[PDB]
Amino acid sequence: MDVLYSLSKTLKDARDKIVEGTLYSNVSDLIQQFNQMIITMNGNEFQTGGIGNLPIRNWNFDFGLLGTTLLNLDANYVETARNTIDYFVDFVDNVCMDEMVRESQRNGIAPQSDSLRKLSGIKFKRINFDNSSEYIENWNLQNRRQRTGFTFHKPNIFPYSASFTLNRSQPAHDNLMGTMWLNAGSEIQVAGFDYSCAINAPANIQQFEHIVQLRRVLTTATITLLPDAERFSFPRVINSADGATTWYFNPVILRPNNVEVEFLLNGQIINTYQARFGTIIARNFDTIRLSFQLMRPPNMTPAVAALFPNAQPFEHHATVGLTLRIESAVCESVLADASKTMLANVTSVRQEYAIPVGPVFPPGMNWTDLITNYSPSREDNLQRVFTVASIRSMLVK
Amino acid sequence: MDVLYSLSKTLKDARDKIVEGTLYSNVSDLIQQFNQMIITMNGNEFQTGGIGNLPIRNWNFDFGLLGTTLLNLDANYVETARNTIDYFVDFVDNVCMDEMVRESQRNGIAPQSDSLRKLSGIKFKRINFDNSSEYIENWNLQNRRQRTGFTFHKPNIFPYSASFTLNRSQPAHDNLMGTMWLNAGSEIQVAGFDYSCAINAPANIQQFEHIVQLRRVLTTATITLLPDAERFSFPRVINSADGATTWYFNPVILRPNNVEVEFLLNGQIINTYQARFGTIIARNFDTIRLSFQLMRPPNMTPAVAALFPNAQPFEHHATVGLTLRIESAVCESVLADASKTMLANVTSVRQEYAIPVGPVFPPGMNWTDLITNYSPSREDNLQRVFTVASIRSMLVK
Amino acid sequence: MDVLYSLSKTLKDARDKIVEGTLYSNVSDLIQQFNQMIITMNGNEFQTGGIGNLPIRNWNFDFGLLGTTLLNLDANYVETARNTIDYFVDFVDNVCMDEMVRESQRNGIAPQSDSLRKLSGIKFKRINFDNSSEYIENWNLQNRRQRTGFTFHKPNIFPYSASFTLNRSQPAHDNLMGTMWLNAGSEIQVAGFDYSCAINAPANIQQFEHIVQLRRVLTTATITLLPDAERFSFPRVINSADGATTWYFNPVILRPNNVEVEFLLNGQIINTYQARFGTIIARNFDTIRLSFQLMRPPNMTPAVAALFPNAQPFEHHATVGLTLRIESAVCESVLADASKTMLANVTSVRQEYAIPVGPVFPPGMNWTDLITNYSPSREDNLQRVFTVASIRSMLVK
Amino acid sequence: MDVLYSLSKTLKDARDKIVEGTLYSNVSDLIQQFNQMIITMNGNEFQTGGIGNLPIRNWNFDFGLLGTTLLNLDANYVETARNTIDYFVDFVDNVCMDEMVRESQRNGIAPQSDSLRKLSGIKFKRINFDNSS
Amino acid sequence: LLLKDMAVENKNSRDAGKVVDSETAAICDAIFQDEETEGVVRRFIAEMRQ
Ligand SMILES: [Zn+2]
Repeated sequence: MDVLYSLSKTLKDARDKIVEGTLYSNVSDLIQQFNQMIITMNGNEFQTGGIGNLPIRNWNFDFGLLGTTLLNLDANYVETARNTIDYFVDFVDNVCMDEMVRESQRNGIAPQSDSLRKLSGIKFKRINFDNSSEYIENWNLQNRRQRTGFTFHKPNIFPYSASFTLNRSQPAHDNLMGTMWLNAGSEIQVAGFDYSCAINAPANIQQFEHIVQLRRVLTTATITLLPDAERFSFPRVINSADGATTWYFNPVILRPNNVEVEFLLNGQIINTYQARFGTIIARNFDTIRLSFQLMRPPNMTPAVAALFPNAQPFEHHATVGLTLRIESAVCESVLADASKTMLANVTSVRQEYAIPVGPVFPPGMNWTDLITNYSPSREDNLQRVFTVASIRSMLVK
Repeated sequence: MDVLYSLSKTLKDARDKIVEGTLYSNVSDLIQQFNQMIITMNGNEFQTGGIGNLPIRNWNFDFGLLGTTLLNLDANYVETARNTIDYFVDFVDNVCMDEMVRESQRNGIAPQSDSLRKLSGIKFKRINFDNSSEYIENWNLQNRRQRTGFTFHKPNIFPYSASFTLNRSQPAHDNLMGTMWLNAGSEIQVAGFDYSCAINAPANIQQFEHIVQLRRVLTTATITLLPDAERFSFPRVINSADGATTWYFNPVILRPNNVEVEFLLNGQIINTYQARFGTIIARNFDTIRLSFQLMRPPNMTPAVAALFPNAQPFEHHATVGLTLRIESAVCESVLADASKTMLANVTSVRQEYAIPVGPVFPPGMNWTDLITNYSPSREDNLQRVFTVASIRSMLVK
Repeated sequence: MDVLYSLSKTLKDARDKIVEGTLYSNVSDLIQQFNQMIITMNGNEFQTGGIGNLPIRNWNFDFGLLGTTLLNLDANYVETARNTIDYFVDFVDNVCMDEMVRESQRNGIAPQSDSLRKLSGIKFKRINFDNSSEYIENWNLQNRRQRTGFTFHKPNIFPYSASFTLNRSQPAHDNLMGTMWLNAGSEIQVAGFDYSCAINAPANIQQFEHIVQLRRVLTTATITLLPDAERFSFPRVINSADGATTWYFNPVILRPNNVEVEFLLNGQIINTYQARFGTIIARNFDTIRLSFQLMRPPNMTPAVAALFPNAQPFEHHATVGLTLRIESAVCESVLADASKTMLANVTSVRQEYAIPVGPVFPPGMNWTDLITNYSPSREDNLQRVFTVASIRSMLVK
Repeated sequence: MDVLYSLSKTLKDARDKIVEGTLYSNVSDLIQQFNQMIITMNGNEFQTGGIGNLPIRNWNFDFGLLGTTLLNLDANYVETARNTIDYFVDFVDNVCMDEMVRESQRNGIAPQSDSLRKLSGIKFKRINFDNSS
Repeated sequence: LLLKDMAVENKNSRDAGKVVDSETAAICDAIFQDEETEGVVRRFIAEMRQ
């Protein structure tokens, strides 16, 4: 595999450092590496494709080396080179794609394609070099067993979940108490509502709580926590839990009281914040617990008092909420986020070539389904497949 | 042009790899490249500025080479070097800026300034080197007429558009049906409203649709799709279509029914998603079509039933909506996005030097105006100008 | 200090370019640099830790070098090398962490730890090399007293602030006029409300204004400006200014009239935009001023007219708002943003090792507190500490 | 059959007793046995599968002996060895599985697969060893 | 360079041994006999064939 990597950085640092006008010596160390390749290759033949709509093209090698007597390249030098590169580019593309579609439950962490299986062969190792591309960097460190780690902006850790839980309800749905939320991507919005405005509640306070369990631990997370859940601050007509009817939600928002956010790891509180809105750091956690309360206002102007009567009908529904967004974080496992194109690359190549659903990934590489049941097999396959996508993007975007 | 590039990576990899200490051997390959430059330059004379409030400055060259002697680097070596670099820095800055202001209809792609036009000369080509900077990388591939491509976080593809369309209206605006939306940057929010809650509609369902045509195709897009349009979930007083009066919008939100998102390319459906909220991939498209419905709730608790009478006045306006955000995508054309400073750099240099409006770009480099009428000339000029901004940011931020 | 840097890029470019197979002549220039180090070190003793829950591990040096010889690398070569690297890694980690906790009122910009103070020594300078990591790049340019600069996506310039100002109020809070806002991170949302809908106001227009003073100047900012403040578009029960009671806010939204955004620098208007929504550029500013008005609709349909009576009670509260988001910008001072992990790294190391509160940073490295009173000492310490975090992340994530 | 057995204890006592570090003479008696194998093999082509969803895989043999030298086994020695073992492992697996599914009435105790039938051949017996399992 | 052109007999040991060069040779025969050299030494010297 690592083999593969090189092939590219070779070409990139090539299609880049090899231009009409640079002094030879700026590529002396490079040129070499290159040739070395051609050699090892020539002779051996390859097969790519052979699945879904993916074409089966046959590649063969027969190339002459490169210069050695030059001083600042002449145009002619380039063109005779570029012609050779273009065959490798169009090659790798086909190589990546071919191994970017196969999946395997048993050993879905190793090479699948006839193309790559042949590369892991020993007679090729002679190429590997400059492993600085963040992904390969972590691919190695994992083969030896050590502390990996990636960087993500607005990580996609929460499978889509939009629902509610009625802690107090009745057929008419005219005096409910519970929570409703939206967990998606890197964001959580949760609202706690009490139609009675805690009129009969101890200390006139209703407690709420929202717990979210991550499928993977996030470390070094920079998080924005804000009071209120705008998403649940407007009038709604919602389906009942049993789907038999619809209820009316007419919120009026109050500040969440006694806000406490806990970032836990294996049941232990690692970070805890009491009513701290703005930017907070959660250094290592697999669970987020948001606790907040609705406290009936002890003093009310007439306009406010009018919204909260001592007896039903309760027409204005007291609501308190929180919004939490993970701006950035580090994860030991690959994940989709708001900046990297890996998931999109893998999903796109599979869609374009009409690749049949396999035994590992959910239909369409669906993110929610994937992260919901993020098994070891799916993660190993995802990492292999993401690393290949990153190798491909060095040359083909 | 490519020439220009080098000049910088030369300086960067210079002001970076050259310091009090290190071994010669780590820069041997570098030092050379450098000198090579000085030579080609010396003797030549330049001129930058002259437009608007931009100062005119002349530059000459007559500099000593570099001691290719020592085994290590002594402080003294650096200082005698840094002194020479600083003249080039202050130079390039003035060079960039001077070519970052001029526009041109006929050939808005090639160089403009007396400064650069002279560089494209053959006698200077003896300086190109290490073109791994994403932008130049793509500048070349476009000359050779091949498949380019850039990477963007929250791209800026949608010109600002905030409006509505009343499909059913009357003077009193007391029983409207239509849609309202906000397309801006990488986001779309659209709501469909029916004051009558589909009371007289076939199957008690009102169909809605929102189509957005991109000015450029986006590939590899990672997209967040969520139900509801929070922006259109609150009470509003809006101006009538003819501007003669104002209407009242008092929404109550229901879940969008039969949601279907289609990402089309030249009229063909490339990706289609039915009621799938969360993260979805759109691999290649120039158009987005969002179709959704408002279905009158077949079963209603009293509180809900009360909002939707059989006869006017209709006081609670049934509304369904969708929110779509393009987190990342690839485009073959340069665009502004939420992370890159290119647009801001170009716009800022022009504003600071009071550069007069030209024949190509809209006043103030206005993004909405630019993307709305993204002509080939504007794109070629934008790419030239963005590539220069990126060359400049390697040294001056 | 710069010393430190090298130590890493040494290891990275090492644990990266040294793999079973690669051709020697790709590392010739590298190998050297490496050895050079071992030498300078051997014969030196260090000590890290001693504070809070940070272990006190001791280190010594005495190592053999590396054959330079061999066309290609044999597995055996690596392993005998990796064994030596791992001691340096586990070293640096402890070195970073030890200097990443101490703060000094006086010279919070200079080295602290017994470990590093010893490195700034002259006899170690013989190790410097390849300073291209954005942070160190700027560390130097500053030490020389020159123009710095960084890059941030969704910078964190606004300390959390969520409040209101009642310009007209009375005990019953039944006819208020004022503004409410949320400044946090890179975003500002502000709403102006007038319960009377400007019924007795000159020209039936109520003027509003919101001013935000940045603690540091931002240049090259790409900004999204949109009409409406969704956060303040829903019903709320709010505490009175004196905390003695609660008032009711029942907004109905109208388009903000005569919107004018000014980006000022030292009291001077640098950029001004009149009613321009979408993407705008603010090239250099330390203050943002948003002015907008509520204009009573001159023509109203019955439904609208009904919301705005000539006499109290005023039950629907006319509200106009704006939303402004700084997507990206450059700052001469380090700041937290939505992508970089620096703040989180520093905060996390301190939390994990139970580092006691010091004399410079607020408890918990609280961002709001830090940016609110961003003194020169806090900035120098923050930069030192952020630069170290970035050096560490090259090897340990 | 017994043949088969060896193939493994060979590999186990191999992937086990052969590691970065060990002194020479702890593999002398072993090393030998190993090589002896490679020889007998090289040249003969094999075939596994062909039934149900069992992939028809082709196997070929052409591996160099060993550097019966170095004192305290250098890392490099191992890796060049492990690479050869892994082909045999992935082999045997396929060999076992292929004969672990065929049934025969008349004479059901004997070997079935084209893979194994070929092993019971005399020219291979030169391998059997350590039947303590 | 080539080695056959430097071949030499490792006087001691069972498998016809031909070591690198003269010095290589000397040393072996030399140590072989310094009785205070771990049993592993003779062994290695021994069996190690070209
Ligand atoms: Zn963002």
